[PDB]
Amino acid sequence: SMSYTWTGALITPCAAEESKLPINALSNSLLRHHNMVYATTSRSAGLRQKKVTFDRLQVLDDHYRDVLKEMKAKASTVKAKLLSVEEACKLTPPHSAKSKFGYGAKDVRNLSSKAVNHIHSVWKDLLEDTVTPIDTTIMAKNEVFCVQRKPARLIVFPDLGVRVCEKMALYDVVSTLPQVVMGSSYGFQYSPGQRVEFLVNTWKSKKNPMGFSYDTRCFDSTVTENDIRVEESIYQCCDLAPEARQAIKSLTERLYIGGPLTNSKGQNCGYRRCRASGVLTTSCGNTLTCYLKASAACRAAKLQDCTMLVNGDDLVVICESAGTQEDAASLRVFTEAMTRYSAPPGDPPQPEYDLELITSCSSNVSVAHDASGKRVYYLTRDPTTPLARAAWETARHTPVNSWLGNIIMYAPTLWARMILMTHFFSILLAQEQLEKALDCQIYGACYSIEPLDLPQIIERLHGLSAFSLHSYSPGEINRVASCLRKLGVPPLRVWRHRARSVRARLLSQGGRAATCGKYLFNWAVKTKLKLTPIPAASQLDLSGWFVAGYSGGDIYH
Ligand SMILES: CC(C)CCn1nc(-c2cccs2)c(O)c(C2=Nc3ccc(NS(C)(=O)=O)cc3S(=O)(=O)C2)c1=O
Repeated sequence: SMSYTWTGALITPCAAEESKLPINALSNSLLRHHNMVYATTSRSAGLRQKKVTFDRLQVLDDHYRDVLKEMKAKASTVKAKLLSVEEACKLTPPHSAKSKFGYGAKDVRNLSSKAVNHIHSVWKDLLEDTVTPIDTTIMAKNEVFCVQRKPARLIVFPDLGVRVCEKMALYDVVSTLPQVVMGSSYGFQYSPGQRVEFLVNTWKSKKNPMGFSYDTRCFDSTVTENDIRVEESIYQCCDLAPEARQAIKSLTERLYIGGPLTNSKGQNCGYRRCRASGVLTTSCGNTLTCYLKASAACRAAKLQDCTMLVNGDDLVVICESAGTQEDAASLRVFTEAMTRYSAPPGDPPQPEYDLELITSCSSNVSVAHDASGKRVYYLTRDPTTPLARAAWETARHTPVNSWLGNIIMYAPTLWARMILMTHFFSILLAQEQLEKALDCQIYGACYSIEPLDLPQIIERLHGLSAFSLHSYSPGEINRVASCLRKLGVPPLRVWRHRARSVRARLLSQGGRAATCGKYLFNWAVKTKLKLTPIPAASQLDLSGWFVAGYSGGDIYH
């Protein structure tokens, strides 16, 4: 069937859109080439519509149904609970889009009677009606990149009340079931370092290792009614409250399977028969579906000891090599299977034999050295997009502070330490806004984070090593430095110089500022300080940062 049918009505915005990098007095200090940097808008929504709209066909064999039976058996060991309206309301982002029924996210958060009462009506409706399609808004995402122009991605989401209801029915399922079903293959269970460890450990268990990333062209659009019903049969495997079963069944039929699409103007834009990107089950659905199709495809392609690491639609396999051109033969059969399963590639998958050159989740393992000289593996990425977005955030205040999220996730990296930390802490200093908590997203979930906690956060996630990394890899150094020349970013010599200022200004304030100055910037000096554990690190509750993924899932921790 066709992933989308369109009526001709446009995908429209709520307000005016900037595609051109906003410029303030702080811009040139970071990036000179403003022409590179752009944001996607509703303007290109037609281009995307062209791309995401295709016919799907599926060829399900025994490998598929065999993998499915295993997955279901594991799933049948999960007991999951209903969240109450109260609990579900507290998982709603303060800034989450308001309801069509006369209330917003903050009404839902402090549990106002208008909000709670409607949500009950929605729930009652879900239990009693299992046929009537649920309305969705379709929108074009505004996202910031560097010239490589990508069209805007699309986002499809149900009304606020339905979203609270999703949490009640499924939050606990989508949080706990993926790890039970897929074990070590589930990626959102890992911090950046734990992901690096699982990869390296897994790479090191192959006699002759081969790995590849599989890029599915428009994953959401490949996902069929079958897949979406297949994944519900997995959900229903759990021990569930009877109202959870009904609600999960109703939500699958009325929402997840598909339904009518409506623009911000209230115009009928058509109909979706594929995965919605703005529902609770998106990340978990994509994860289960990708792991199902991919595990089966390795039985097809007859891959030797195939190990997977799945995060939604992002797939990486590591297996035994059958020789360089037998692998090339192996992957084409894999792709053939994946393609039969309704999941063809965007780019053909190339086999790698250098772990440090496998790109999965936009990232790759690299290597550097700690204080002792000891080789330490860490996760890194191409800083192009991070710095393009940091440029936008230099001039605009936005819902998601990508720089803060990037510093957290990529603290051990050259570019994050030298540029991201140096630029943004300087800005917080200048405004004396070091103490203001900032929203940022990790695995799709929203978090309020105070920048002064960064040292404590970084020690816990990465270890004291991250404050001491040096002698980075030559290909890593080359990539950063080349990205810099491309974006017109100052050379790392200037950043080293700026950082000495920032450190000094931070040390002078004392308190947590000195702590930030001490650990985050010890790299800046030649006469270096000896770094010891911080007391506060034990007191932070990070248990929940890397359990599950919730892209488009309206989650706030
Ligand atoms: C271990 C990690 C460092 C690897 C890179 N990384 N980084 C982040 C960051 C959060 C904040 C700054 S970077 C991050 O939020 C993600 C995420 N990756 C994917 C990938 C693939 C998907 N696929 S989907 C849309 O669910 O079908 C979803 C996500 S996410 O949950 O939105 C977050 C990520 O993969």
